[PDB]
Amino acid sequence: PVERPFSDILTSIRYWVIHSITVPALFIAGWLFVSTGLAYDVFGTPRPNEYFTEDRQEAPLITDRFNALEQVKKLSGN
Amino acid sequence: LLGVYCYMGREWELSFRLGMRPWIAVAYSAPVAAASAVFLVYPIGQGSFSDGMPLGISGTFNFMIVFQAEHNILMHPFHMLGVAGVFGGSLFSAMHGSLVTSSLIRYNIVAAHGYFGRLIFQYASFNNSRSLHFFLAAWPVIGIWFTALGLSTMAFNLNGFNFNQSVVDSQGRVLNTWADIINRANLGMEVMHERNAHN
Amino acid sequence: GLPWYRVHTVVINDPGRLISVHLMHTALVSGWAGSMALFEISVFDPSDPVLNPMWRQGMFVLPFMTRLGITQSWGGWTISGETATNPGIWSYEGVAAAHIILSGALFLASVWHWTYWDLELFRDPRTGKTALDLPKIFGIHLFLSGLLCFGFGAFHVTGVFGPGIWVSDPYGLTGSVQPVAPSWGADGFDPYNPGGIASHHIAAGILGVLAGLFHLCVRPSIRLYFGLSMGSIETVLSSSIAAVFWAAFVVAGTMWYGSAATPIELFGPTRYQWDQGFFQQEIQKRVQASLAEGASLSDAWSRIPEKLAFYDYIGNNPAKGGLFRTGAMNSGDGIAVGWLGHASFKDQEGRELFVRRMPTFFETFPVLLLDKDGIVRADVPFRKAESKYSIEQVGVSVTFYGGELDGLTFTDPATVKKYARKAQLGEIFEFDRSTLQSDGVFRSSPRGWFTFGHVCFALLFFFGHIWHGARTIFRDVFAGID
Amino acid sequence: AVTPSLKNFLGSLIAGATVLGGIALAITAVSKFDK
Amino acid sequence: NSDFQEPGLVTPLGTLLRPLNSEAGKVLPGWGTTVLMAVFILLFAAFLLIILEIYNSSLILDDVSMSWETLAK
Amino acid sequence: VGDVNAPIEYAVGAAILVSLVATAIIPIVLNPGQQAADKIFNAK
Amino acid sequence: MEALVYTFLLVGTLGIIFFSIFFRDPPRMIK
Amino acid sequence: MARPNPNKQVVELNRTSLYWGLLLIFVLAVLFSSYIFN
Amino acid sequence: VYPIFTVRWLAIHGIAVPTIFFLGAITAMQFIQR
Amino acid sequence: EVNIYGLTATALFIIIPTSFLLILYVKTAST
Amino acid sequence: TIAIGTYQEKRTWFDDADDWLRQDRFVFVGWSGLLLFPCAYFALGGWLTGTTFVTSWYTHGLATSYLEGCNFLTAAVSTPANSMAHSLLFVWGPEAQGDFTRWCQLGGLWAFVALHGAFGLIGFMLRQFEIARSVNLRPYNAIAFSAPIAVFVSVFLIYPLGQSGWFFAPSFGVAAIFRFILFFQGFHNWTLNPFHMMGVAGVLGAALLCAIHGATVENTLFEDGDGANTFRAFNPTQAEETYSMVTANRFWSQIFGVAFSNKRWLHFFMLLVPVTGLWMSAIGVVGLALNLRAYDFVSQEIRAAEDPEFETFYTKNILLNEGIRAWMAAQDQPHERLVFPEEVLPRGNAL
Ligand code: CLA
Ligand code: CLA
Ligand code: CLA
Ligand code: CLA
Ligand SMILES: CC(C)=CCC/C(C)=C/CC/C(C)=C/CC/C(C)=C/CC/C(C)=C/CC/C(C)=C/CC/C(C)=C/CC/C(C)=C/CC/C(C)=C/CC1=CC(=O)C(C)=C(C)C1=O
Ligand SMILES: CCCCCCCCCCCCCCCC(=O)OC[C@H](COP(=O)(O)OC[C@@H](O)CO)OC(=O)CCCCCCCCCCCCCCC
Ligand SMILES: CC1=C(/C=C/C(C)=C/C=C/C(C)=C/C=C/C=C(C)/C=C/C=C(C)/C=C/C2=C(C)CCCC2(C)C)C(C)(C)CCC1
Ligand SMILES: CC1=C(/C=C/C(C)=C/C=C/C(C)=C/C=C/C=C(C)/C=C/C=C(C)/C=C/C2=C(C)CCCC2(C)C)C(C)(C)CCC1
Ligand SMILES: CC1=C(C)C(=O)C(CC[C@](C)(O)CCC[C@H](C)CCC[C@H](C)CCCC(C)C)=C(C)C1=O
Ligand SMILES: [Fe+2]
Repeated sequence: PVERPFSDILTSIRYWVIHSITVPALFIAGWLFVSTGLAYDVFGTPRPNEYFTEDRQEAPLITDRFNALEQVKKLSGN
Repeated sequence: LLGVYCYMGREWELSFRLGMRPWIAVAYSAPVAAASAVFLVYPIGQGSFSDGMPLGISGTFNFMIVFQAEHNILMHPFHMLGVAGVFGGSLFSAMHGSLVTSSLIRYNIVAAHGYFGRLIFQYASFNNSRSLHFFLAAWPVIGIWFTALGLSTMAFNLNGFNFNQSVVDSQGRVLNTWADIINRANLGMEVMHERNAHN
Repeated sequence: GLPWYRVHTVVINDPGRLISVHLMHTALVSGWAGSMALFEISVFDPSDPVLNPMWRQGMFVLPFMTRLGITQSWGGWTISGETATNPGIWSYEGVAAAHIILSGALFLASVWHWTYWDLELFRDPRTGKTALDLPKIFGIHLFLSGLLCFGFGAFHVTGVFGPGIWVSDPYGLTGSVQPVAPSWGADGFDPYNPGGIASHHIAAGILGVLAGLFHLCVRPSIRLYFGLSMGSIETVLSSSIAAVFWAAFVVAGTMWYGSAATPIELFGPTRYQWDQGFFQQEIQKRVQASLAEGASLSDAWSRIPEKLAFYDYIGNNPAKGGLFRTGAMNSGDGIAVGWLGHASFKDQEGRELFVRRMPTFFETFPVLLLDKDGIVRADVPFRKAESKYSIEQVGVSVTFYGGELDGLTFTDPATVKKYARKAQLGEIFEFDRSTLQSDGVFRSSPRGWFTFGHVCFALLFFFGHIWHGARTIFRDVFAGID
Repeated sequence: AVTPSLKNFLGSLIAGATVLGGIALAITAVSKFDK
Repeated sequence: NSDFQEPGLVTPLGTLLRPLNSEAGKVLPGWGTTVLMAVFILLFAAFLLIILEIYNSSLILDDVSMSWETLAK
Repeated sequence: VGDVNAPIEYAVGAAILVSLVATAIIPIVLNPGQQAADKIFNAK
Repeated sequence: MEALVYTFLLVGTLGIIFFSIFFRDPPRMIK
Repeated sequence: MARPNPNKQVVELNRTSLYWGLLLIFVLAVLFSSYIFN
Repeated sequence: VYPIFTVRWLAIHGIAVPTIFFLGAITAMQFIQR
Repeated sequence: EVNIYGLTATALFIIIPTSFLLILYVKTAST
Repeated sequence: TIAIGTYQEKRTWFDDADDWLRQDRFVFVGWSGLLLFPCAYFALGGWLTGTTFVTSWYTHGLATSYLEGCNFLTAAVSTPANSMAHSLLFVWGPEAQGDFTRWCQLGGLWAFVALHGAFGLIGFMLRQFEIARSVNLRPYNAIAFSAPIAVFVSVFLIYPLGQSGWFFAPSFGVAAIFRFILFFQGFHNWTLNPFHMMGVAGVLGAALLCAIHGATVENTLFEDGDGANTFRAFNPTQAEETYSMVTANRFWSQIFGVAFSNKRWLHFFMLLVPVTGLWMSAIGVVGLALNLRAYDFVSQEIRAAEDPEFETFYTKNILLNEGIRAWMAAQDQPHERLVFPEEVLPRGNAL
């Protein structure tokens, strides 16, 4: 009930035992997230070779509000 | 220019004649350095006094626009530091005034410190009344020194940053970034400024 | 020794002086309304209601009077261009005189209440000190406001006893004051449907009454009484400031974006109609239908009314203007006098060309004659610049259909260039520029001025709300007491 | 008729109610645990 | 001061309206009726959201058209 | 196309260096603040 | 006419500045 | 004409306030005159 | 001193975990041939 | 005489606040 | 009669909640915390996620992300396309229809960040009020923060609401803000508007006051320490002030001409300057939102058009604005589909 000082945890053994095996897991998770290609699929960012579609050779344009979903699906080539 | 330099000297002279400490001239050096840069060092680097700042308002605006056209000042780190210094000075002035006025009751630093420590965390940062005022005096002065040095360096024409065509996909095509739009604006500005065909 | 900005706080305790002060302010505002009505009526010119409506002459308060039923005038004219025979008591001049008389009576009442400040009505039986029962007073005032709202909704707007309100067709071509039957379905919530107004002024009205009754029969809880400092008279000030803040944004938004309570035929068109090609698209559809039905191009283009062509002109866009470009719109680009007609540009090859209309943002925009495929085919050099495609070279020619210049054609490059630069702004018009000495810079319609002023006031009132609420919550600290 | 947009709006209302209820339950439970 | 500096002026309208300005400071015990206020506030917020989305084209209803064209009913 | 050239060996090598440098300096920066907050607290 | 107005406004500003500099009330509150 | 109001103070304006007000009004006029005249 | 899962724990972890994840992501992005 | 309305606006803005402040100063200085 | 004081009734759930929320811990949650922490956290998270992964290829035709190869200065969270005029861009709204990938592609992340950030500012102001009430101090920090919140509200919500759509609001980034500044310099002549002039004066005066006050206080300290450094010759529990007001007053009354003689007035002036400057700037941008711009100086334009041989810096500024507009609108506004031939582009060679 006193919010133990940071020094106490700094010298603890369980703290280090947990963190030294946990943090590397997060780092590798991020590395695999952006390496396996999941980021492009998840966030819709096109790959370097997908910017210009075969039938389109210029920046896209939405030019539509209530059908923006189909417009974006067509422009992206998916 | 001579008058402002001798004003700088007179500040120290009077400070010494009264028993005060002599470090107000150091603070005043920032605006003096900036004025000296803009009015004397830029023309020397460029080679003519026509490149100085006209003594007016629209003249100052044209001055700024011509820099943004020629040297891309906005992306120079020193101008960023100057903007940061000015904004931080305004912030600190406003907030110091607010806390001091609130504390003064018909305690000056030990009362408002409790408020500040729990408002935005950051306990025991400026608990000494002297360190706080020194920080106030130091931030904007350093910012202005850096921006003046940046203008002086631009006088000898290195440049601001340049990220034009920094992103390219496969096959060699170029994808535009915001820097490219800034560069288009600068290109139009520069083309408009130059007369070239002069009769 | 009160400073200059704490002077009026001397009235913060005695209610009688507060009553007198509020009466004085009410009298001032009523007098302003009357004086502006008289001035605007003195400056108004009712000759031409097509090419010289109210919104071209910088009128501000006249449309508000016209929006609720006031049409005729004592001079014999009407806002619709006809002639009045029986103006009656209720006309523009009558309304102005009534407002002035009200201002004077309120001033006399104000001075009376200022003289007699100590009345028994302002002292409670217990503790013998001045006090106001704020919850019960609020109940009474809310009851009255709700009753008035119901009356207005069910007697004036609906037309069962009153004249009604202004209703017009979508394109602002034929409008007038009519009764408005209520609409209860989901179609009663879109602000472009007039019915949704009347229903509201009924429904909410009833609720108002009910609310007031409650507020007159149930005392507030102790915890709420002390939490909101309901015994003080500055909390109510903060609440009222916040309410007017909110209302200012509501009204400004509805004026800018257009609604059924701000017809385009009284305040002028909005910028979003120019941006989306509303009137242009309507005219094109009508002309195409006329051609399909079978008729000559001149006949098809000679049937559209002049008002519809007037609405499609960028000079009427409220967006384009200046903060310091003072005066009415009629003093910016001259008073309109006629419609030349639709200008069609055709090059030597034979394909028709169209001029790229100027967007709202651009203060100055180059003229670009481009055909139906969207590819530029002619244009004018910036200023004495090298030319590859030019009006002189491509040799485009302009023909006029309908309007005054019906059936004429031009080939001189100077005239073609002039008419292209004129058409880039929209429908070509004729402007008399020698009466008002118009400079040549566009001005904003009443819509923009209203929105700007009320938004600025709303922000300042937000600051006022913050300040007064802070000074109410921190009463003891501010006063330097326990 | 119930258009899909209206269904999505009612779903959003339900989600907001759920979030507010969750926050209220969290504060209540923690306060009861500590007092 | 005595009774806040002696009694004030008395007028027929003042006597008539005195009852409406007598019980100043009276309150109910506990929280009274705050829960009803909370429920009504929530309902009003829902109504405001509905109208805001209707006028912003984020909630398209079958009957409403949301354009100037509705003036030609 | 858009794959990562470097292998996972460097991934783990850098993970070890950038994971045990941030989990041991996050309490050292906050220690002054937590030590002074208690002094400020329970006093006024 | 505009030039005279501008000159008058500038002269007035300078005059107020001078009067504030030289005819200020003494600062005896704290000194 | 009924009874003197106990709540009646008098406004006070020291010289520094007057100088500040004059400076403010003159500076605003200097800034805005050109725009007003166009 | 004994109890855990306090406000401070949640506050620090919430900004700590995503920071490490994004640092790993950016470090991986660095080694892309484009 | 160009922009008579502008000249009147400038004169009023320069006179009314100035007169108000000066009257206030003379009134208070009597204390 | 039955009188009553304060808190003389049975305890309730509200009492327990209030007791827990207003404790003394490393982080002060308070009632305003419930609104501040989630909103601010989500705003920051959204900004970082947008700047790291999401792109603006389908809205502006740009590439702005670390995954696409952008620096800290060029990455940003771009605004939604102009077709989405003023839609709030909910994930469940008619535009996205519940698809997260398409929601990110269309640009609803900007609206997410903006709305949650505005509510975070409101929560922060309420937090300041709560702290001030708890520790019994007058709330001046509330107004000092009311200035920047007003500026943010104006720029990021009222300006787009008057224009075509969200497309013209600032994009959260550095190069985006530079583009915004140049865009106003080109189209509105924002530098000539008096309100920005007043704001500039206010900000520069605030910096000047900060610097001068710091220098004067640090150069007039009393001798209350043997050590060469004056920082350790002080404790928070001091009785008197650490600097001589009389000496500084005389110094600045002999150098400049006018000097302060009241601490409260001095610090209140410090508070007053920047707030007024930023408020005036906010009013100026509010005016600009309706295209009510100070651009004309009609007399100068008429005189210049009458005869070419009359040039002032104002005319040169007008020409520079024309150049900016003509040369930047080509790619700044893709939805307009503008193609200016090189013949028509303004250039100084043709004057
Ligand atoms: C919000 C309320 C409002 C609105 C929207 C309008 C709108 C309008 N009025 Mg009305 N008017 C109003 C209130 C309002 N007025 C009031 C309260 C009065 C009583 C004085 C008048 C008296 C009045 C007259 C007598 C006339 C108008 C006219 C006009 C039209 C011309 C544009 C204009 O106002 O000038 C442009 C506005 C400005 C130049 C003001 C700029 C605003 C800045 C922010 C003020 C800055 C002040 C600054 C701090 C100090 C500067 C000092 C400097 C002068 C030295 C327009 C339709 C004219 C018209 O067309 O009638 C046919 C006209 O002749 N009005
Ligand atoms: C319903 C509206 C309302 C009401 C009844 C009050 C009433 C009051 N206010 Mg509040 N206030 C309001 C709105 C309101 N205010 C708003 C919107 C703001 C934000 C700008 C403020 C900001 C404010 C501050 C900062 C302070 C007050 C103070 C006061 C008190 C003294 C009046 C004063 O300033 O001295 C009289 C003022 C003058 C004689 C100066 C008038 C000169 C003005 C600035 C220019 C001319 C105005 C023009 C002729 C008319 C404009 C009309 C426009 C509103 C449409 C009084 C109880 C003061 C107080 O006692 O609190 C401690 C105080 O310090 N108010
Ligand atoms: C206090 C914290 C807080 C606040 C103020 C907001 C505020 C906001 N969020 Mg955020 N959000 C939060 C927490 C918060 N959120 C959390 C914790 C999450 C994670 C789960 C999210 C996830 C999130 C997403 C993913 C999105 C938002 C969005 C929004 C905006 C739309 C609000 C809306 O319509 O939602 C719903 C609001 C309500 C329903 C209001 C409550 C009214 C209740 C339900 C009344 C109920 C009474 C009664 C039963 C109704 C009767 C009618 C009918 C049922 C018969 C708004 C700015 C959206 C946005 O604008 O992004 C662009 C968006 O896309 N938020
Ligand atoms: C001497 C040069 C100069 C100076 C000093 C100024 C001064 C100013 N200009 Mg600029 N301007 C100039 C020249 C200059 N101008 C020129 C030549 C141009 C070209 C036309 C412009 C174009 C321009 C534009 C387009 C705008 C300005 C604006 C402003 C004002 C900025 C107000 C502010 O701080 O808002 C910035 C502060 C905020 C928005 C508050 C947000 C704070 C949030 C809550 C913090 C978020 C938390 C964060 C994540 C924490 C991280 C902290 C970390 C960074 C350490 C200020 C008065 C702006 C303005 O005020 O307009 C109203 C504006 O929009 N100016
Ligand atoms: C022909 C001619 C004449 C040519 C002139 C042409 C021309 C261009 C004219 C000028 C036009 C002109 C006036 C333009 C400016 C117009 C303009 C933009 C006005 C802005 C006005 C406005 C309302 C802005 C809002 C913001 C605002 C209020 C800003 C205030 C700015 C301001 C006054 C800043 C303070 C400046 C200043 C020097 C302060 C120093 C204070 C000082 C002496 C402190 C010293 C000090 C420190 C201590 O620590 C202690 C302890 C003591 C004791 C002490 O003393
Ligand atoms: C109860 C929610 C629990 C948390 C859910 C997960 C949250 C994280 C979401 C990440 C994005 C993933 C996509 C979700 C989006 C999604 O997949 O929605 C989909 C869902 C249903 O749409 P459908 O896919 O059925 O629509 C398909 C077609 O029929 C559309 O025409 O939409 C809703 O009903 C609303 C859901 C709100 C979900 C957000 C919860 C927060 C609501 C706002 C709270 C405001 C509080 C204000 C307090 C004052
Ligand atoms: C007593 C009486 C009478 C008469 C009366 C009268 C005739 C009155 C009048 C009155 C009037 C005739 C009034 C007026 C008023 C006015 C006003 C009150 C105004 C105001 C204004 C303002 C306030 C403004 C403001 C502004 C401006 C300027 C613009 C914008 C900005 C601002 C907002 C600042 C008789 C014998 C018959 C009978 C018995 C009773
Ligand atoms: C998804 C999403 C969400 C949420 C989110 C979040 C919540 C996020 C967060 C996020 C985060 C939380 C992030 C973070 C990040 C971080 C970072 C990214 C960092 C970085 C750093 C750096 C980069 C550094 C650098 C440096 C230093 C400082 C040291 C040394 C030096 C140098 C300079 C190198 C939701 C569902 C609601 C909705 C939708 C969207
Ligand atoms: C003594 C004691 C303390 C001091 C304590 O912190 C806790 C943990 C409660 C909680 C998990 O923090 C509950 C947090 C939930 C919170 C109510 C959600 C809404 C408010 C914020 C979103 C919380 C995060 C704020 C943080 C980011 C500063 C318990 C159980 C204890 O017994
Ligand atoms: Fe200080």
